[PDB]
Amino acid sequence: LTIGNSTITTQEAANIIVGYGEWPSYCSVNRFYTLDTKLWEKSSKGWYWKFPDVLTETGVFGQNAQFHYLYRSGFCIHVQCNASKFHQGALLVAVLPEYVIGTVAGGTGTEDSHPPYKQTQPGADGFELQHPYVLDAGIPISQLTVCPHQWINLRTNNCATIIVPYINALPFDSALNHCNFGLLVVPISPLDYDQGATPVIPITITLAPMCSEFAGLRQ
Amino acid sequence: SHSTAETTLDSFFSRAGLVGEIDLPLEGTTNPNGYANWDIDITGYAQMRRKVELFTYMRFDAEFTFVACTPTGQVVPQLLQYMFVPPGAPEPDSRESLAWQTATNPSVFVKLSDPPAQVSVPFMSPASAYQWFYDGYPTFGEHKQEKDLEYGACPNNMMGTFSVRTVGTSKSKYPLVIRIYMRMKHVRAWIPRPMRNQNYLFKANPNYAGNFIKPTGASRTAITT
Amino acid sequence: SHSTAETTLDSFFSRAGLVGEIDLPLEGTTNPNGYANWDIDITGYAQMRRKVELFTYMRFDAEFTFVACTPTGQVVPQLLQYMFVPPGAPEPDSRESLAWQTATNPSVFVKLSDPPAQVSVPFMSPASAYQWFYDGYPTFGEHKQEKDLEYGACPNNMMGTFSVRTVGTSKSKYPLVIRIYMRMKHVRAWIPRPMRNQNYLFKANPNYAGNFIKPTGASRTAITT
Amino acid sequence: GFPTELKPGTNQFLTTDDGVSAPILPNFHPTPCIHIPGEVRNLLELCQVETILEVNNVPTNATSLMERLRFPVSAQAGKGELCAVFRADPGRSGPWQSTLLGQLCGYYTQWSGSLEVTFMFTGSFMATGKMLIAYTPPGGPLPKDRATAMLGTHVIWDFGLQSSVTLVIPWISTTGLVSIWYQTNYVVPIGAPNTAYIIALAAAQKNFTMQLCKDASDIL
Amino acid sequence: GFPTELKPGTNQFLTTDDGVSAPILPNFHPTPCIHIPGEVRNLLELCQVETILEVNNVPTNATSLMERLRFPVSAQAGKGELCAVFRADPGRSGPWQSTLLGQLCGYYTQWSGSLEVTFMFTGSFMATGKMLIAYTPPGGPLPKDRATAMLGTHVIWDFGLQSSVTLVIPWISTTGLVSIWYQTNYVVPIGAPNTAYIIALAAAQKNFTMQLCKDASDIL
Repeated sequence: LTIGNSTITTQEAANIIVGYGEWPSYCSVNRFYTLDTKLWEKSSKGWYWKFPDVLTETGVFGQNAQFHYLYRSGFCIHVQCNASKFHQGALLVAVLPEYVIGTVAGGTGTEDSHPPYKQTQPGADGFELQHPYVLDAGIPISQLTVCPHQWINLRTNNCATIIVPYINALPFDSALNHCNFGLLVVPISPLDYDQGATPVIPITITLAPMCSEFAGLRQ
Repeated sequence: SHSTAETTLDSFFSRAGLVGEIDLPLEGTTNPNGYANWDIDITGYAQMRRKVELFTYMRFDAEFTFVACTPTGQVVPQLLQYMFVPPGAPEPDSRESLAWQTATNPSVFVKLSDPPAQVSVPFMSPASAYQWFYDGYPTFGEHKQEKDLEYGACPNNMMGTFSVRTVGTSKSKYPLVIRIYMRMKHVRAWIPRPMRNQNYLFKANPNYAGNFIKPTGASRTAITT
Repeated sequence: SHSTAETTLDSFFSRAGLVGEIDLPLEGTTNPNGYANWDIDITGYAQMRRKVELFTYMRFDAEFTFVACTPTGQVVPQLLQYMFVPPGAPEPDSRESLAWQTATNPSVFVKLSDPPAQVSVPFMSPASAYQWFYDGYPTFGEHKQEKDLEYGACPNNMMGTFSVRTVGTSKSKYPLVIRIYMRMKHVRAWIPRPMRNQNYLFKANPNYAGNFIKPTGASRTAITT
Repeated sequence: GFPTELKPGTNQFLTTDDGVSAPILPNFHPTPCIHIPGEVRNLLELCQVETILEVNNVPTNATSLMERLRFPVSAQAGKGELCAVFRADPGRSGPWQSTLLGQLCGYYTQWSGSLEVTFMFTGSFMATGKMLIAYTPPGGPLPKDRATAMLGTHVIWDFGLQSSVTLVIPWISTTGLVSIWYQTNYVVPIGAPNTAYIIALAAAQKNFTMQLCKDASDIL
Repeated sequence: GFPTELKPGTNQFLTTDDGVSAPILPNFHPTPCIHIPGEVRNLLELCQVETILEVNNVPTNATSLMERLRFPVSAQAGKGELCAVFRADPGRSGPWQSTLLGQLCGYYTQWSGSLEVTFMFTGSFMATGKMLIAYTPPGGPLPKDRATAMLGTHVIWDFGLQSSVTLVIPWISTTGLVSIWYQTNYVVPIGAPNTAYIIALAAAQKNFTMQLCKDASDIL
């Protein structure tokens, strides 16, 4: 499962958390996806990601998933945050189903045309929340915990896992046509550290879907 | 509790209230053609709208009633029409339109002197459940660059249309004021969604404005009681 | 499908729509005698007509209703009459005709202030099933050269006649506008017939005109998408 | 008289009602029902019958309608595209409003299921050649040549069989495209006609059905 | 027709009525019901979910909302009072209208039952200290110091446990008060941050329920 010399050092003591006590379902695999490391700063406000459209560029099978229409898999999402024993900080990880991105309509006139392609495409790196209190969507940040989530504390843990099945708007679902979900990471208490210490906190997220489907049609 | 009937989701949604307000004056400019139309906009009223975003996937039916009254509240001998317009069917365009006599469009003859009549419509959504948020494009067509005629009225979300007309070649003699009420019998939701609390800017689009207010600011300081 | 009730032939014919339109103005020339008549012409409206030729042999019942209204749509204190005329019975000829008081002709006294009443007629055809096309002579008589009095109204196909009258020696004081609706309860067909698609020329005779149009011409060429 | 008050809305008159009325003739006896060889049950079995389909629509003259319903084939054209049937959507205008299936679906709003088509060839007994049937799924771009279409679900025509060639669409619900391409050149023996004409048939599968009625009428 | 006269008040129209109406479409067949992983039964289980609570409300700037939901702690303050959570009444304005429990109770008039809260600490791994949780019953005067509050039901915080500290209110139905006090000074090892921030969680117990609905709406 190595691409030449890709044998990373991984943790063996993950904290197993189940989602609703329900494992995923059948039709209605060992490749571990790797994303670029995220830097957490004192003034940082949190990030967000959109799947599966942005996911089709980081994964080895994700790159091929650009051409795959349907999905049939179970999601084991691993979020990893390594830090020293004398660092301070707190992070929240959660999944918001049907997470509609809130566009911002400023200016003197409160009216805008169809959403611009610049806002729709933040890239494969991810984007920053303009006003993270409302998740840039007018949705209060106080209420995220009703949805599945996990508490990450530097003094307590260094990793977490989330397992979620496929929930879609229709019994017959399209992954390349309908946006499924997204991940939200936001700091609650700003990170603090002593003067001269390491000011960058690494963040890595790992997921391992099973497989997708090609589909196809002709006239 | 033991008597939890009044606390269920049905009871949490069991209330008939104001939904529509359409006026048909004898003479004016709001409707100089003798008829009007109303689109079902539950999201129009922030009172009933704020309830639904508590969940994302939901199913509900409805029943509708009509009341005819003068500005003073008198009763006059005339009849008014009501019909449900499915998304496929075309809306009326004139008072003498051919759509009034269409057989496939259900319509009822009602005398307003009779105390108000009420009708209900069952589940018309082609999908399994309603979705108040469609994470994608408003149009279901294959084109993503033009201003399609199907924009705004997509078959996957729209739930019908109503029209009102006074039938009769002889001219109507009385002014009309019409009020509309609706209520649900069966309501069922699946997944909760965090509640929408901040101020709204548009009538049906969750876009918001840059002036930030907080829901509460009563408490001054932590030390203060 | 599993819920195929809405897709059956009954549902394919389950709709009440416009069938008849007869006006009785207070003064005019359309009916200067105070009464009118209506023959049941389902083939008159191409909407409902085009449905029936999909089959050749068919059986159907019907129910009928009446609505009385002013040109403005007001309600007035008067009564109107409706009676079914079997083919054997004679039609009324004058307002003071003796046919109104005939006992064998069923008639009903109705107040129009009462919300509209509806009546139904069962299977009156002497034959086993209706035939919209009679491959022969319109008359059932033994003569095939003259203009017989039975031409047009043959006992094998006609399904009745209605008449309208306002009873009372005192003169009527109000104008009348009358609208007629019909619907079927039991419908049953045996043999399909190819659908009639091209333009119609006559109101009840399938003869057509020499100017040929095609039902569709949207597609330009085979190579063109 | 008996103590009970009906809720308001007693005399509402809607067409959908399942109401029964007193007969105008309470003493007439209906004619006995007979057995007729013809019989109709639903709209599904009527959709299960085969009917012809049309492709070419170039000429419009009154004495020229017949060459519309069929499309020609010639040996000069080779390694290319002969005819491209329009987008697969029976309700809308295009190919299918000519046949019975689309017109009956015209009285309905939405439908779902699977569709199948069969093809018949009208060449000479001494003729031979190769033909290709191309189907592309919705969403995918337009086909370029025989190679691109061959990647997807395609049907290859053999002239060892007369009309055994048939296609089945697994699902239809923006619209799919089907086209015909020249896999090889058309070869004909000497002393035989140099061209032929092609016809096709279509029908509906078992799982095809409609959901909601529509008030649609065009003429008159 | 049948002899029975309904008592007066036949056509009264009240919203609460359990009336059933004739469908506008008597022939349509509804779409089949599917199974969805999400499912909702009542408002009680939705109250049984945990959500954050807020204490500090000094700053009001748009880019300054986050430090409201949490309150700071410093080693300089000792043997005193850090934060006093406002009066315990979820329906009214104060702490609880930010969380889900109070807002849903906002659609109701009166409620009864028991409430519980849990506390989480976000200090460094090398830090230690002692903390006190104070609850006073309604009616009783305001607390003066740690000694007066210690007489009643109090919870003592241990840093040998991370977030095992929790409080349960036996009954709530003018309003009770809860406060936080410094049992001992905050001591920190050298080379570690000199201050931290504190967050808390809240939820509803099994026996918590509402009785009567209220027509309450604020925006818009």
